Amino acid sequence: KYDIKDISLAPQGRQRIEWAAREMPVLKQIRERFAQEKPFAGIRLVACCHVTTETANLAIALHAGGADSLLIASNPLSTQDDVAACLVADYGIPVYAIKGEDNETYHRHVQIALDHRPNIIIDDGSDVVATLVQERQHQLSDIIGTTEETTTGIVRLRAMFNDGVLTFPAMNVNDADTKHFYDNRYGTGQSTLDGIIRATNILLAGKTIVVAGYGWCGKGVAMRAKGMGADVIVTEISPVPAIEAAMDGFRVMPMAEAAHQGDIFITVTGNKHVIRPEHFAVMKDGAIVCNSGHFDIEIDLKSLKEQAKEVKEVRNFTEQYILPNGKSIIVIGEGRLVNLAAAEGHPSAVMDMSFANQALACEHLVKNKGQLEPGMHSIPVEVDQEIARLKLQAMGIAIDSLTPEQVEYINSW
Amino acid sequence: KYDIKDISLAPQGRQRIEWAAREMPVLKQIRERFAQEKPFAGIRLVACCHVTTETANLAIALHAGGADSLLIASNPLSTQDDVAACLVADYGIPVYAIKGEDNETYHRHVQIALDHRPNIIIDDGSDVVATLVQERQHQLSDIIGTTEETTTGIVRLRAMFNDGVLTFPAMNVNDADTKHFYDNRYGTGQSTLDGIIRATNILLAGKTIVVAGYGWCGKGVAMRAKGMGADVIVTEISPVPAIEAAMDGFRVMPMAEAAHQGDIFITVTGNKHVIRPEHFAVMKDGAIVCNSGHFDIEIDLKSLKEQAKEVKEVRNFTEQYILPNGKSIIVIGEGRLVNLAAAEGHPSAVMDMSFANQALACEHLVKNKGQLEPGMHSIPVEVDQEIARLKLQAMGIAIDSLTPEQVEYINSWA
Amino acid sequence: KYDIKDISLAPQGRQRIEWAAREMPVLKQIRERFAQEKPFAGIRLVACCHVTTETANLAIALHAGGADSLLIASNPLSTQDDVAACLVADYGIPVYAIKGEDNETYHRHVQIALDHRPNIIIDDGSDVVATLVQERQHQLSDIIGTTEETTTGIVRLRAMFNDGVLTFPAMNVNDADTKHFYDNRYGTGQSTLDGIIRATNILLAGKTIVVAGYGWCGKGVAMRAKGMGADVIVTEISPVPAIEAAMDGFRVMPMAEAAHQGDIFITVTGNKHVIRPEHFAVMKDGAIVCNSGHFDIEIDLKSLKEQAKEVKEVRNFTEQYILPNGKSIIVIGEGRLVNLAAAEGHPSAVMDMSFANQALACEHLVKNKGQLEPGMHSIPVEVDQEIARLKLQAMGIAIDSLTPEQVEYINSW
Amino acid sequence: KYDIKDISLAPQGRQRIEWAAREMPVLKQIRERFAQEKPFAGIRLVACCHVTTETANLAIALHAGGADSLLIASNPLSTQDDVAACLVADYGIPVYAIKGEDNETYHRHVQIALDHRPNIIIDDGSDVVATLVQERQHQLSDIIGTTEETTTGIVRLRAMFNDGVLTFPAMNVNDADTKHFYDNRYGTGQSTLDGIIRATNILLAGKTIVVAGYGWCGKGVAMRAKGMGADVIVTEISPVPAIEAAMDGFRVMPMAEAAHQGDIFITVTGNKHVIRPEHFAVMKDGAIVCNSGHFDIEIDLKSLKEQAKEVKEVRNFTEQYILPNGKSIIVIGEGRLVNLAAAEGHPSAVMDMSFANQALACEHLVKNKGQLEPGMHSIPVEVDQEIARLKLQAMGIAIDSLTPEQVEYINSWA
Ligand SMILES: NC(=O)c1ccc[n+]([C@@H]2O[C@H](COP(=O)([O-])OP(=O)(O)OC[C@H]3O[C@@H](n4cnc5c(N)ncnc54)[C@H](O)[C@@H]3O)[C@@H](O)[C@H]2O)c1
Ligand SMILES: NC(=O)c1ccc[n+]([C@@H]2O[C@H](COP(=O)([O-])OP(=O)(O)OC[C@H]3O[C@@H](n4cnc5c(N)ncnc54)[C@H](O)[C@@H]3O)[C@@H](O)[C@H]2O)c1
Ligand SMILES: NC(=O)c1ccc[n+]([C@@H]2O[C@H](COP(=O)([O-])OP(=O)(O)OC[C@H]3O[C@@H](n4cnc5c(N)ncnc54)[C@H](O)[C@@H]3O)[C@@H](O)[C@H]2O)c1
Ligand SMILES: NC(=O)c1ccc[n+]([C@@H]2O[C@H](COP(=O)([O-])OP(=O)(O)OC[C@H]3O[C@@H](n4cnc5c(N)ncnc54)[C@H](O)[C@@H]3O)[C@@H](O)[C@H]2O)c1
Ligand SMILES: Nc1ncnc2c1ncn2[C@@H]1O[C@H](CO)[C@@H](O)[C@H]1O
Ligand SMILES: Nc1ncnc2c1ncn2[C@@H]1O[C@H](CO)[C@@H](O)[C@H]1O
Ligand SMILES: [Cl-]
Ligand SMILES: [Cl-]
Ligand SMILES: [Cl-]
Ligand SMILES: [Cl-]
Repeated sequence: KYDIKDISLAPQGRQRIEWAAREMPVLKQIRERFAQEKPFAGIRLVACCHVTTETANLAIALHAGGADSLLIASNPLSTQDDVAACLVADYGIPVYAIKGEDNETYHRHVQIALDHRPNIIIDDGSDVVATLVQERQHQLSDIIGTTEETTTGIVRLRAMFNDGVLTFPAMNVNDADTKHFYDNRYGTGQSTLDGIIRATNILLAGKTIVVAGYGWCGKGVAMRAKGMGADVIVTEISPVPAIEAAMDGFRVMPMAEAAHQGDIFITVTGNKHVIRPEHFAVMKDGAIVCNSGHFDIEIDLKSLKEQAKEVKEVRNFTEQYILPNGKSIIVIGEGRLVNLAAAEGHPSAVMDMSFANQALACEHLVKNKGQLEPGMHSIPVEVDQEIARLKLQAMGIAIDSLTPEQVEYINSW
Repeated sequence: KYDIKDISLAPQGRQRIEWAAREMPVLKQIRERFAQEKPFAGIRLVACCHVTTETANLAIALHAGGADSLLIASNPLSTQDDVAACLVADYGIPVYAIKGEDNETYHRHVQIALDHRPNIIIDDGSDVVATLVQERQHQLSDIIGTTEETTTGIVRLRAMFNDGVLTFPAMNVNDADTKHFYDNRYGTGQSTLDGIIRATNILLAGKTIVVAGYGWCGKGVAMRAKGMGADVIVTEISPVPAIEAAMDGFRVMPMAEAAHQGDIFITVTGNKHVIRPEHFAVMKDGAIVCNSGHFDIEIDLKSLKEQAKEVKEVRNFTEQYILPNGKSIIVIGEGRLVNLAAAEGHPSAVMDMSFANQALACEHLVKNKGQLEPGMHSIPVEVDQEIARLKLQAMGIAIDSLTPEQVEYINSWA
Repeated sequence: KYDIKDISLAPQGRQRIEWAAREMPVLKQIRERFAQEKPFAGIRLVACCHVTTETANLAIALHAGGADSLLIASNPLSTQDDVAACLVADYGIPVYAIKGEDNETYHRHVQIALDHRPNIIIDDGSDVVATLVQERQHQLSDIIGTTEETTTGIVRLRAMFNDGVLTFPAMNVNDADTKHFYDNRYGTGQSTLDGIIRATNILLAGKTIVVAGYGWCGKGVAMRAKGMGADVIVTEISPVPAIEAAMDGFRVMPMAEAAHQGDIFITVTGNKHVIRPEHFAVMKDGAIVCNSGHFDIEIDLKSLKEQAKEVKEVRNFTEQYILPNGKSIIVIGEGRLVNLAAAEGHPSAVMDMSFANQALACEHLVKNKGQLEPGMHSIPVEVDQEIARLKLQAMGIAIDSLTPEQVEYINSW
Repeated sequence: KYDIKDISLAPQGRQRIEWAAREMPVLKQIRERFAQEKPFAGIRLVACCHVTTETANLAIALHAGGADSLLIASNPLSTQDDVAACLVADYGIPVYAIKGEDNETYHRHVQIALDHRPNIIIDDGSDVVATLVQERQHQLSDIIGTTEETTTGIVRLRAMFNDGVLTFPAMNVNDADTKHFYDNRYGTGQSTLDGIIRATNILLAGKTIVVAGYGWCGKGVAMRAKGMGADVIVTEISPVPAIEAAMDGFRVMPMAEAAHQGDIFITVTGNKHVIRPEHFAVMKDGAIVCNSGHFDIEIDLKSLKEQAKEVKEVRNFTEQYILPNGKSIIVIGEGRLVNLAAAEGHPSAVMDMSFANQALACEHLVKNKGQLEPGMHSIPVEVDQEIARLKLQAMGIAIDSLTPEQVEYINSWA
């Protein structure tokens, strides 16, 4: 039926869900259009997403479109139990997600999710799609297509394609302009610092903050860190973004040099073990480390636990590791996505554009069922452009249009 | 002997208090010296402050110095019930403060605090000091001196002085360099937006944020709103801060003109009725108003309650007022100091210096008992500068010092 | 032989050219490599570029590579006569460019340039390449390939391809990451405000500055304008960049609304008549207008001249137009690229990366002569990436490299 | 009767002077009132200022008020020869100032200015006032009062006062709100980088820029360096501005530590030998040093000239010193105020307020002749605030005013 924490939390989820609806006008139009055209009639669907108020508004949209939906958590700490309760209670959408569930339960929910025999799979981090490929080859005849929300999921699908196992259409939702130009940049920018502050109420001004990676997320995090008064260090593996950060006024250096200097560390690389044992040993006493990439494995907390003589919870979402010399390493959110673990995730304004993309990419998969080459597909430019047009309109912002003479001038050489 | 929500919240309170101390090293050195020298022996003290982790650390330092302290809330919505529980349970420090208490309860706590017969009064907004002078003229022999934490309190103290009723010393803690340069600016800047985001999780980037007042607080709020991607409008009544705001890149305009453009309004003026019905009437459907000045009277909420046909709670610390024509005004924290009502207030890093000023100001009053002129006193320059030196050192920052030749150059004029 | 203003200015050009060489280390290596491999042996070449100290350093690089080079001006006001003098005098490179030459002389230099019968044509704005196609079809057998420096030139080549007349390889230098991520953004950002300040010494802080277009140049100009204390308005025709500007803290609105509010206007669209007659009539008395797109036609100065009763020079590079009601419109640089007309153009740091691209794209054309499809070609990723690596090294900035385990993790799904 | 480079440059000078006036409307209203009331009738006046378009506009306004003025250069490298030509040719105003004059010529102009027997002295750095007090004690009966434009002059005036030799009124123009809040911060911020860029056309983005001193000037320079994409390091000697710089997001450290990291160094401290040989020795090959404090002595260039084996001019206003080990130090403007040596100085928009203070301060001295105590005087609050009001209005910016009810709230304390 469902697997949640407490069903009596539904009136709180419903409240917070509709509050978030106010800045999801684009997804409001698509759900309004879906309820009249029912694109997902007779379609079974799985979403593996962060159980937030925004994700609820997407599920409501696919529900209105006729989909038979089952939501599971993309992360044990991102789940909001009040919205998981409202979804089961007010819409009948089975949800298998409990805040702080153990890893046995996460995979038990994945097994429950695939037994839905989904036609569409919305994924975020590519966990269900990888499990489907590895354990349920017999279920591939059910797949019309899948979607992927986050950069880390797109990298794994690239390895699925190059391994020869991406034998179905996968909509690359994360790489749409209206997705990661905003979500990854502006959303992660604000909400990462939100999580750090809700966890610690630490003053960012006057601290050295080390941002690992200067991609979409890294640019946003460094920008908001600087905006909040911090001295920002950036690390990288690629020369083009490293030059960007330097010309943006940020200090670029190897992580081994930055480990001696940082007060707060924020990983947003998508890569494994970006903060390492040899980095913990030179960190300032009381240095704070956290992660805003999709998986917690950007920080080597395994090694940290073995290097430490004592660990202790000292505030919400905050652990103090004490080393044998008495120095302390602070870890927020157990290394999980700090914006989702220690706060509420992205404001709905950006998830409007993310889940507008998610909604239409699902519509795209069904509308072209049987006509898609296997492998990755981009969001059509017109869809991506129309989302931006609707969002701009909804922000109350008007811009210019070219005149017939301006159009003719572009075409002369 | 106290009046708190629930004393079983003490262990959470203790955990949060210990965390806050990690960025209060100046106050830790002061507390450690007070424990040895006992400057407050035989002194009864009343503190009217926001009952936060940072105030607890101040209370502890006063308690180490031998103070017989009693603590009450400076605002009904800023109280942290776990902090109040911990100070009572772990330290035996009487606390009369309940988060969300009505005004009758607040006024009763002031009377109870005055019944402590304080010798020193630490105030935040000057409620207790005003009530003492207004009602307890027979008690004024107790008073060694008082202190005042915030700008609005300093304004009330000036009006008391000009009335000829400030017949005892009052330490202007707010105006110390190491107080309002950092607390009022960098503290309010971060924690105001913190409160707004904890209340609504709204995206600040792309919103138009109207900041009423461009003093120490207004500069911090606009600074941080701009850092978070917002389009900032500043309103003012004085031309010097108005020009500063323009050359800092912000749009300056009268509030009647900002009223139809703002998505979020934040008042930090210290004045009354900064946002009025004629402003509510033209605001965008769904506009957010909140206040980070000391009192909620910066926004005319009483008129808004009368105009609206409905008010609903729509999120924690968030109310939706629906006007007769159907448009919505959104209020955070019932207009009370939003950083303290919807979040936790300033980070301890800045309260370290503000409350270092409070501790050294109380020591200043006792050591100079019977030697200070009545009226408002600035924090001694030596005290203010030494707080700055200790904080910089604790921040791990090193700077230069003048050579004898450079000192020789300054005193020259030929 | 050449067509310059004054040959006795050579010692001043040589001085300023080598000063600019200090922050052109990447182009230093390529010229050093070219002098040993002589990629342009027996090759005739034309450059139509801004006659600046940086352009001189590029010409020196192609000279060292064996090229028989002839430089002409891309704009009458961008020419620095001291560097035009040093090129003819110290290297023997014929130059036909005179600061403030009339439009008869510009085209007379273009006719002189094509009579060189070039094998390679480096262009900036696509003027010589368009004239070659239109008037010298008989010379197309000489073309191994061409290059294009600026966004406006790429748009014209797109119209040349779509018209069916781009019958040769054209290297798209402008769109390399190391080109327009820096040049167009950071270079135009600083040097546009440099031109405005050298022209007027006006305080930017406290002024409303209107930036037309939020592309690479627009993002840089708005960023530096804000950094200098200005209230920034942005105009656009496309929803995605318009949302970017809003979420960057800038006010986005139609130009017709911004015309009432701006103190300084800066066009960087690449399009025609972005500031119009109906905009001049509502501008504040004393409003300043200038252009940093490639052609002056972004502002309709033709109409401004007819609407005005009087025009008057009031400072260097600065004209005052007085309207019949007495209000004034200030025009800087006659509407030409204000960074080049009123100052010196981009600092050499960015032109290092631009002309490194220019150098190698020319080497690319000859190394693959006869093996290139007709039409536009991008800078090879490896070239673009190697430039960034060399520049980062030369800035003294070190970054990280993935470990073998980090590489293996990326490849698992 | 004057001493200028070339009087044929007057028409260029006149064009630049008229342009500068377009953003000097407060001074234009003052000039227009002076033309009517002639406050300076029968007054001889000496001005020691940077001979710029903005100073010319001030000189014109003084000339309209009837002043018999004589102008000399405050610095050998800040003089604009076309301005000096115009003031002499068009206005008959004696100017003794040549751009790049040696020190003998400078000192001779001071003697010539003192021979004018001034009644009012407008000074910029206090050279003339110091020389008057040191050498012309028999002349002090002439003096109605003097003014001082800049922070270094105020420091010298304080040292004169503490010596007991400041026996006449001296108006502190620098410290007026409408002066150092905008001129020293927003003016120096823009024009310092302007000077650097006009000298070198170097890309500021990605460079490490070391700003010595975080006062009014230092805040502006760091602010604008950061706005232009630079990585900013701040050095200091006092903890209060040091903490501010950190909470503004800058790296604070001793100069010995910044010396090996900076690409560009800018001194705005008012102190002597802020950059020393032990700093030159560890600087990056090719590092830029320059100064925007009043005197060039902030950088120990005399030691650098001794250490270096060669010095070459490599660009306008740009010298390359080559040390014995072959590494280069680059100096802009010979260490003189780089905004004024390599560019044009502050935009007129801010000098409008600074020089409005100069004009109203000279009027203040004359109207109060024989009524002021000797020593340093602040600009009257009424004058300072009225300059701010007029500038805001001229900037087209409108703000709010207090209702009677809000005034009633401020005076209340109950
Ligand atoms: N927490 C959130 O709300 C949220 C939202 C969106 C994306 N994400 C996650 O954030 C991560 C980054 O996504 P993105 O959009 O920024 O990706 P991206 O591809 O645009 O950028 C990642 C950057 O990190 C750099 N990098 C990689 N390995 C590195 C290393 N070892 N050290 C330093 N730099 C390194 C890359 O060169 C690149 O510039 C992904 O895991 C993504 O799923 C999180
Ligand atoms: N919430 C917090 O944690 C916190 C912290 C410190 C102070 N405060 C409070 O914030 C308020 C402001 O303090 P401050 O230090 O900024 O004071 P301030 O004296 O430095 O500046 C206040 C500014 O408001 C302006 N102003 C006054 N009335 C105005 C009006 N009607 N419209 C627009 N502008 C107006 C003044 O001209 C001045 O520039 C006070 O009530 C103070 O007690 C709150
Ligand atoms: N002056 C310089 O030193 C310099 C350097 C590089 C490029 N440029 C020139 O600057 C111009 C812009 O180049 P870019 O790299 O920014 O190009 P771009 O393609 O990256 O961006 C141009 C932007 O302008 C917008 N735009 C187009 N027409 C518009 C209109 N009528 N109103 C408002 N916005 C409009 C487009 O939507 C786009 O976002 C080109 O002409 C280019 O050649 C100048
Ligand atoms: N170039 C211009 O146009 C212009 C304009 C105004 C003032 N000035 C000059 O700029 C200088 C600074 O003026 P201001 O208004 O900023 O003064 P200020 O009093 O506001 O600040 C000077 C700062 O320098 C710091 N400082 C002093 N010695 C130092 C040292 N050895 N190392 C580091 N920091 C040190 C002080 O602690 C202080 O914070 C003065 O010489 C003034 O006359 C120049
Ligand atoms: N965390 C906090 N703890 C105690 N007082 C606070 C806190 N944050 C702000 N304040 C104080 O509250 C006053 C406003 O009433 C300000 O002057 C400020 O110093
Ligand atoms: N454009 C200018 N004209 C005249 N004086 C100037 C100019 N720019 C800066 N100054 C002044 O020079 C002083 C420094 O000697 C500063 O106090 C400042 O007011
Ligand atoms: Cl749609
Ligand atoms: Cl102490
Ligand atoms: Cl190479
Ligand atoms: Cl006046």
